[PDB]
Amino acid sequence: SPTATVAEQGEDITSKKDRGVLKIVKRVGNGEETPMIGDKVYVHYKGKLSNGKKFDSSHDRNEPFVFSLGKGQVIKAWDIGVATMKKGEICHLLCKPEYAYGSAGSLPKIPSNATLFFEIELLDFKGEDLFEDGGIIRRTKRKGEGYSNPNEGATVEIHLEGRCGGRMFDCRDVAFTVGEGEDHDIPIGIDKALEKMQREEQCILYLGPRYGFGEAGKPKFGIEPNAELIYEVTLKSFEKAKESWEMDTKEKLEQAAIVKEKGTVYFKGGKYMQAVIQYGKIVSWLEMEYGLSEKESKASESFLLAAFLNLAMCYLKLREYTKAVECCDKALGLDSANEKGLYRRGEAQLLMNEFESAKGDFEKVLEVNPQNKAARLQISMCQKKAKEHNERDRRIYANMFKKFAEQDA
Amino acid sequence: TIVPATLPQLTPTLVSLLEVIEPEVLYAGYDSSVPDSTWRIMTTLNMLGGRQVIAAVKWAKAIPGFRNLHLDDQMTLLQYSWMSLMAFALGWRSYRQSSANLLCFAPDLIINEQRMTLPCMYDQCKHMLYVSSELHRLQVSYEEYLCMKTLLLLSSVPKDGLKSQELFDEIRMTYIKELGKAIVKREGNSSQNWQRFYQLTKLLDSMHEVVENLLNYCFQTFLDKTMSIEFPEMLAEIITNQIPKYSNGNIKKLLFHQK
Amino acid sequence: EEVETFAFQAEIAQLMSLIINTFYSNKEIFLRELISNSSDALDKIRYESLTDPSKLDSGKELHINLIPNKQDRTLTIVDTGIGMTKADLINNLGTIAKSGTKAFMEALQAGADISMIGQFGVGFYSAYLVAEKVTVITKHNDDEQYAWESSAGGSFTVRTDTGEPMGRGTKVILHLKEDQTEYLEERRIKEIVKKHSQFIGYPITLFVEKEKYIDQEELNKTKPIWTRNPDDITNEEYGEFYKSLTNDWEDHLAVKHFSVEGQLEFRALLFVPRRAPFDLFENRKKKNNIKLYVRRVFIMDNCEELIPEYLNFIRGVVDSEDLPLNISREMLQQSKILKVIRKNLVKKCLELFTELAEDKENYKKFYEQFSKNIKLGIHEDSQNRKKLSELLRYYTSASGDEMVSLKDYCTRMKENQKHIYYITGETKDQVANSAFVERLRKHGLEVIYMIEPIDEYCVQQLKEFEGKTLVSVTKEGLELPEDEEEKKKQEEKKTKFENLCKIMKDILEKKVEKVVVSNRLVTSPCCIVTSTYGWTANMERIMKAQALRDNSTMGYMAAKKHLEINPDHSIIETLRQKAEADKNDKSVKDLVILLYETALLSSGFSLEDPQTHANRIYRMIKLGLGIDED
Amino acid sequence: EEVETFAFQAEIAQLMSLIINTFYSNKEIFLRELISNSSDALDKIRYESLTDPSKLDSGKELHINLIPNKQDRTLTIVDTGIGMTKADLINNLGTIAKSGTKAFMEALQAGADISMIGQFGVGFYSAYLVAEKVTVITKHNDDEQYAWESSAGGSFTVRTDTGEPMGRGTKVILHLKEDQTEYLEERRIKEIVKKHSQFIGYPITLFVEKEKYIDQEELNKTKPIWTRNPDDITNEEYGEFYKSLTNDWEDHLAVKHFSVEGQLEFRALLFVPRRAPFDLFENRKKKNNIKLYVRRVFIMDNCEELIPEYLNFIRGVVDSEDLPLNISREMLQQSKILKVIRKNLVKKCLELFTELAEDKENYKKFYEQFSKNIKLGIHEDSQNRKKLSELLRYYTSASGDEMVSLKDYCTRMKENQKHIYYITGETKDQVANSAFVERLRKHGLEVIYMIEPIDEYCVQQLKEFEGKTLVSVTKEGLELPEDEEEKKKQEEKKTKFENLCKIMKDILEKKVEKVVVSNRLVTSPCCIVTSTYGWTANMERIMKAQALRDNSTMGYMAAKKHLEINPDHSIIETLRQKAEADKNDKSVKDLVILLYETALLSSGFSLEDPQTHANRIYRMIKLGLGIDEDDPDTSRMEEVD
Ligand SMILES: Nc1ncnc2c1ncn2[C@@H]1O[C@H](COP(=O)(O)OP(=O)(O)OP(=O)(O)O)[C@@H](O)[C@H]1O
Ligand SMILES: Nc1ncnc2c1ncn2[C@@H]1O[C@H](COP(=O)(O)OP(=O)(O)OP(=O)(O)O)[C@@H](O)[C@H]1O
Ligand SMILES: C[C@@H]1C[C@H]2[C@@H]3CCC4=CC(=O)C=C[C@]4(C)[C@@]3(F)[C@@H](O)C[C@]2(C)[C@@]1(O)C(=O)CO
Ligand SMILES: [Mg+2]
Ligand SMILES: [Mg+2]
Repeated sequence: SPTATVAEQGEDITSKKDRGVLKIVKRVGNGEETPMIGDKVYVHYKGKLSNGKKFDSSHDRNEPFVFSLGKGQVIKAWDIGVATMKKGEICHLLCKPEYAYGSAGSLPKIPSNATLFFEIELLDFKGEDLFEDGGIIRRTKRKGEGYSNPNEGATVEIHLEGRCGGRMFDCRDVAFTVGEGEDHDIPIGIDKALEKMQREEQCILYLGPRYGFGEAGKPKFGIEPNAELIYEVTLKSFEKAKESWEMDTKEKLEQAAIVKEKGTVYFKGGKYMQAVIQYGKIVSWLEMEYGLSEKESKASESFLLAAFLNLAMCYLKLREYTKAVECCDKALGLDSANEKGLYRRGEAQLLMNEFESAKGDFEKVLEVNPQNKAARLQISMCQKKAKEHNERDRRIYANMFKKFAEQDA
Repeated sequence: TIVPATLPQLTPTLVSLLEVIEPEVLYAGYDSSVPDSTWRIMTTLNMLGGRQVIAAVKWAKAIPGFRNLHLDDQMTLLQYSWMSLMAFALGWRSYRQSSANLLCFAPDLIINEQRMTLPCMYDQCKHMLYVSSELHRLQVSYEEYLCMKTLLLLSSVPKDGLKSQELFDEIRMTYIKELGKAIVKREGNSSQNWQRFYQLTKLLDSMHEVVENLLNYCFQTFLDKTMSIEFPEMLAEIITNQIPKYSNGNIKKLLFHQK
Repeated sequence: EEVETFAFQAEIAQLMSLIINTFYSNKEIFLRELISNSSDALDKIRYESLTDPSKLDSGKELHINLIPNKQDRTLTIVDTGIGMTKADLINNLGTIAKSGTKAFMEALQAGADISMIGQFGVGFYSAYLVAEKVTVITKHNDDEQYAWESSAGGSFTVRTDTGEPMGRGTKVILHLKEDQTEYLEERRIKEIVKKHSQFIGYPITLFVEKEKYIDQEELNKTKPIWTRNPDDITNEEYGEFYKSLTNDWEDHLAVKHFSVEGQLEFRALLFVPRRAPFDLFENRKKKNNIKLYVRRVFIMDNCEELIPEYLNFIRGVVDSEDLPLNISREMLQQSKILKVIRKNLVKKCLELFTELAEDKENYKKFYEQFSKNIKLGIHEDSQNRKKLSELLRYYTSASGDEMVSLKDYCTRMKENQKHIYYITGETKDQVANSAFVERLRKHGLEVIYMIEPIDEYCVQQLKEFEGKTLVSVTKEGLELPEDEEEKKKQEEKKTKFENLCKIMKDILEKKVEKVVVSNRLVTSPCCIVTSTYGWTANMERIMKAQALRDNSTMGYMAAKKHLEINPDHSIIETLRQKAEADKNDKSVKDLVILLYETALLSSGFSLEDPQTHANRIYRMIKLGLGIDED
Repeated sequence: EEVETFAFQAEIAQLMSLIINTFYSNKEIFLRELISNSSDALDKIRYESLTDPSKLDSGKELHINLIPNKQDRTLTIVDTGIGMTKADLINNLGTIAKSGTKAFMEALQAGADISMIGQFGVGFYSAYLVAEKVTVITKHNDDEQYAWESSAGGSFTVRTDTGEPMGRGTKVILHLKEDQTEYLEERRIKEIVKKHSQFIGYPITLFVEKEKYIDQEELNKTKPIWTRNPDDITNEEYGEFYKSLTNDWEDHLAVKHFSVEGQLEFRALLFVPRRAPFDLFENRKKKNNIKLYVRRVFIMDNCEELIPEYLNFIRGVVDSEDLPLNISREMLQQSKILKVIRKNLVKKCLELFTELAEDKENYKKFYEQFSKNIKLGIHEDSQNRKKLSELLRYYTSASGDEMVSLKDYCTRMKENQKHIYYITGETKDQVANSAFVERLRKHGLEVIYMIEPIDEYCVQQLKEFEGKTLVSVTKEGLELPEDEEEKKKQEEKKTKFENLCKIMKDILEKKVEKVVVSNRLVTSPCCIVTSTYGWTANMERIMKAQALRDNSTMGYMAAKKHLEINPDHSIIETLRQKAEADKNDKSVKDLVILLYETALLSSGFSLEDPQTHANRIYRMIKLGLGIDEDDPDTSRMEEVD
């Protein structure tokens, strides 16, 4: 059995000389010859146990095995593996028991030392992942602590190269807080990228069209690739954000007042993303049980309702009536007569071409405030738009049955 | 005139659906050059715990019947039984990986008897190994095991009940029925199936003690500050919110079987 | 003619063989019989002690001990009953078909309450079903201890007992057959005792060895509470009894404790579960659930003859006295008796449900689990439809989410109604919003929404309720209490629309029996309606979905279809005008098809093309979307 | 010590009572026993006459006569068998457990072929189930005639018979109970006799007075044939027998005649009818139409233990001469015997079906009537599933119009075709033209068309044929052996329309689990498929329609709908571009819904509320025809807080 023969054969790939990995690789194909590091790399493979036994597993279905982390994660044999893997390489790397199923093993089914090698056809391994929402390309040099990351509310110390997309901007080591994504012109998506970064993590961060200032066209950067703001960022230190379950009842009310003012400013400044962020913190705190008396609970409701309504407007400008609708619904669940929410939701509906719901909301605005002519105007507009749509249909569909009868020659 | 047709029975799939839903085991461990100090062991376990606990949430969401519960209740059940489920998962993995009453947590994490160095384990070995020893003694299979695991998800309620109670009760009977079937088709017995069912139920009922005692220890580890232990925010939030529910008696235990 | 007279004789050797080899179907019963005789022995002494307490001077505890002995491969059964004198060991154990018990009973005063297990004189001998040798040790108060022994070879012996004193009572020792050792196991014993003898009045203790010491385990802990006057039993007691009886954990939902004192005498407890029963553990599929006991001894548990299947969710016990039984005591003689019992069981089940229903919340809990069975009882068991139907509950248009009784529908009827209107369909919502009920809603008439597949089977039998006729609103010929002026208008409409009726029939020739002008629709231009005699769309879809089929089933049950036209509809007026202007306008042809086809779906029929429907729509979409022909 | 030894005794009075009152439940069997005694009497003389022919000098006809007498409430049974001498008369009728028959056989040499019915010694007394008194007159060749007479009073008498000579044999007269005259009626007799005798080796004549004269009818004209060597029986003979037994004007379709030797002796005949019974699965009476006889005497019927229900259409008889019976001879004593019988009967039925299948014409006739039973067997019988599957026949997309074998399928399959594909649905037309098979047909792959609702059960359990698994073409993940170039082209298509997948999903968030780009379609703009697990279309509607079911299970088992889009349809391409231009375009929203509703109908799902689909259509008609007649403070909104 050739797969058993190779159990003790191969070139030396080591960490440990008496264990390690046997390079029994049959060939290198079609792809870059450089060993590569990267995420979401899918490979196909078939194989056998080091003792020559056919393995009863997913390789017989050509499983598209994925390498989830840049330097590997779930198969010690293949992660030790990635370090020497090339695109197009057809690997046969037999890794001794320390790389098999671990100290526990996968027993009851598989003993810890029942190792394998497979004929693995490799996909390009260069490059780590981007982002769940897209907008950023992340590449790493050094892992951080692994037990600690910034969370919004914490100031962080970030080393910045000064570089950005082959160009320079006011990129400097910064004792960054989240509001700075807009206040200090620091690419805005950094606000969330930092929460995944671990202390002392070294990562190259590309901030794309909506993650960076591409769409904004900020002249402050003045970088032709304003939409590709890529440079090294190192998270060197940070403080700990106090969590909403760590913060006290009064502490959360106090911060809601502080944050509310920041949010108001951001809103007015056109910094709707930051306004949303500040209002986001306000709402998540306020939604929690505080143990307040009935009159004290109104400080919470006041901050909460205001945040919903401010968010609704931020979203009316940032998003096409999506979260804005939800915010209004929340504002109205809290206060069914708040004409601001009734009105703003009604606009969100009209602006999505939902004429019936828009009219209903504006009618409600006027029950609360019969003099709020804004709703009266919106109702008239809803009616007019509905008329326009009805006319378009007549232009297309009128007398189609005849058209069809004649086409049918 | 008309005779209603009889009904052939469709392949029951709840057990195989659960087999599909169950997640793969996660890795945990630490740099072996570091001794297994009280705080290192706890840290390794805490990080694994938070990751396994979140996997348990999507796992629960994926379960037929469960998924139709009001979301608040779905999350309530996960908190109240998070310990039950984790302990059960551990106990089974242990005894199947080895007949020894060890704790098998991850591909790289085993706590053998000589490694039960945490004060918490020394005091709770009688509870954490209650479960692995008993499942071993009864030679519990994977499938009847899964049926029981699901019932543990459904083993506790608020003292004030759930909103979708008239579903919850259905879901429990549904999985009770599946457990019965899981036993009958494998044992080949009659009166002994009745008894095996009760013998297994008794684990799940006695596990209420297993959990309160283990629970109080996890509360103590998180609450005090005597050990250099990192904890994930997830578990820390759960415990912060769970401690007063426990101490106020707001969590009700369910009794699965008598007779 | 001198005539010789002879007595009858018997051959003992063969008689013994029949006793052992051709009366019994099983071996469980060897224990059952030994225990029964033992309990009678105890009861006899208990009785004697009533007038002479000194009878118990030799010992007062009346109990039965089962003592298996694996090492010796034996089983010993011990009691403290009367015991036997030397004379009785010889007469009663040495005589086939002698019955000491019977003689005892015969010798009793008329007022005696000794509900003795009666007997034939054969049963002891069943011991040899499992034993190679049987030894009986006994002490009677009036005699010495003696040891009786036999291998049933046509003799037996009597020895003076020189061993340990008993005080009083009988000890039976079986020396078991080499290959039947399961009777030495705890599990087998417990199953047998529980199954046949759990209601014997004297405590039974099983003595076994474990780490060593002997574990004394009582088995018959439950009392046969049905023997008590019903008024003295609390709900907790019924509940506990029930749980032990059925190995449940839930309590009963309802119970009826009933007795009969006529030609036959018996008592029974019938329980209604709080949850529909299910096969938690393997059993005979659809075994019925009423057990029959005679004199507190289990006799039979799956007698189909006792109760209709629709009432098989009732759990319960019937305990009779003095029924003629088969020699094996496994079966009842004269099955005409079962017929009588069934009559009474059903009669009382109905009273229970009638009463249960007074509690609206509980009725709901009931009905949610058990409505299917009620409905089967309508379909079947025709003599009871008149009462069962009152237990039905339905959603109606005026009920919102409440279900109401048919009597509620009735009380709310208008003076012009002669009929109860109902509609059937797949879901609530599809029925409630249907075109078929638009004019009924207009005039404020109540409609019943029938939903379950079962409802279609059932509706066929329920022709009349309290004198009102039940009618469907999906059949042609629906009668509404309309005025003369509208009727005249309808005729005028027929006159102008008949041209379409004919044209549409020429179109679409094979799809309908006819096309008519209708007075039932408001907003729909049309619908598909069923014939007066025939089957509805719902019936067809049900029949076409069943596992059990024939060709004749639908060759016979297929529905006829008729197309109804809303005269008052704007599409319809357009067609009248267009079609009259040109009978061959091909666009009319296509419009006729879409109205029909759409009507088919909206009326509950499967669309068989089905692709053609989709294709017509795709063409319309291309236009709507601005996609040209090429 | 001194040990006394005693014999066992019996109390005759009680013994007599028990035999009469507790051993039997069916009074009618008294006739069965009187006849059995009689046939033994005849057979015994026949045996003796084999070596000594003078034994029959006293009379040569061996027969049984039944002579009811209305007028005197009596029944007489007459035979010409050995008869009894005075000594035998007293010893055998006066001893409760004596069996002369048993002794007789014991007195014979090994090799005698004769098999008697009796052996217990008590059957005679069953006469008293219906008789008040009985009289027995008998003549033995070696003695005079004697008349035995008694009530079951503990004693009996013997008289010299001073009446007419009977030549030879025994005459039994019952004086019937005043209330038991139903057994005196010609109809009832004949029915009992038919039921319990049927295959008695000697003829029975029933003598009935009519306007008078006596009508002498021979009962049991039909002889058992299973006792004969099968090689010796013509097909017509089997058919004649069959028709007689079943009152079937039609002949049998197939028959299997076999025997089993060793431990339990068997002979059996199994017949396959040419028509399925109309109530085959509906009758509420027991389904196994197999009768069990012992020594040619009927014992039992309607026993579930003998045959699995799926084979409840086989008509037949099982006969043995060695099984233990209870005292009434109404059942076997050891139920484990039935287990063995069943194993063998089933094995042979399957052999018969296999043989039948070789005749293509006959198999078709069979299958047309009984394919339901085969399919049920697949569902219920886990052991013979592996053979039963060979008997299935289905229409396929490449069979034209005849049904073919699963083997036929797999012998036409293509080198890269690793899987067997099938579709299920209401009718052949619907499946044949379904969107789901458009690519498969285009590539030349064969699809099995399953139609019956029961087909849905077989597809669960069959799983694979000769290692080739089954694939439903209505589920997600359908795999075709596509080329690399084809895959690359699809990869590019799949990075397009992503926005549509998302937009449509938002529109349909509450309707579908997913919206994806697909490849099973080549003509049609879209379709609905079900995910890997759960009920599929058809399976779900079937379950909903079951008359009796637990509806709560439908909250667990239900389809998970995925919407597949055909990227190379013009509707789809237009929407792609249009939707990208405006995410809220009202017309996009409206058209997406119609495609969805349409796809459900064409995909085999019911539609949730038809009075919407219809309304969408009605307004389109009105536009199409031009029928438009009925279808023609503010600053607070800006405030920031
Ligand atoms: N344990 C005992 N103690 C005292 N007397 C006994 C005992 N067992 C049997 N006998 C006596 O022996 C007699 C023999 O009756 P046997 O018990 O054989 O009938 P049976 O088993 O009651 O009959 P059946 O099976 O019809 O119920 C009884 O009538 C009784 O007087
Ligand atoms: N018509 C008859 N002619 C000759 N002998 C008879 C006749 N009827 C009865 N006998 C004799 O009486 C004996 C007793 O018969 P009986 O029917 O009681 O016993 P059995 O047939 O063994 O009972 P079972 O049918 O239960 O086995 C027979 O063995 C036989 O010798
Ligand atoms: C006594 C408690 C109970 C423990 C846990 C019991 C259940 C469990 C099962 C597993 O498969 C993995 C981790 C956990 C979830 C656990 F092992 C660890 O997290 C550490 C733990 C909380 C504890 O040991 C601590 O005191 C640490 O705070
Ligand atoms: Mg007795
Ligand atoms: Mg006889």
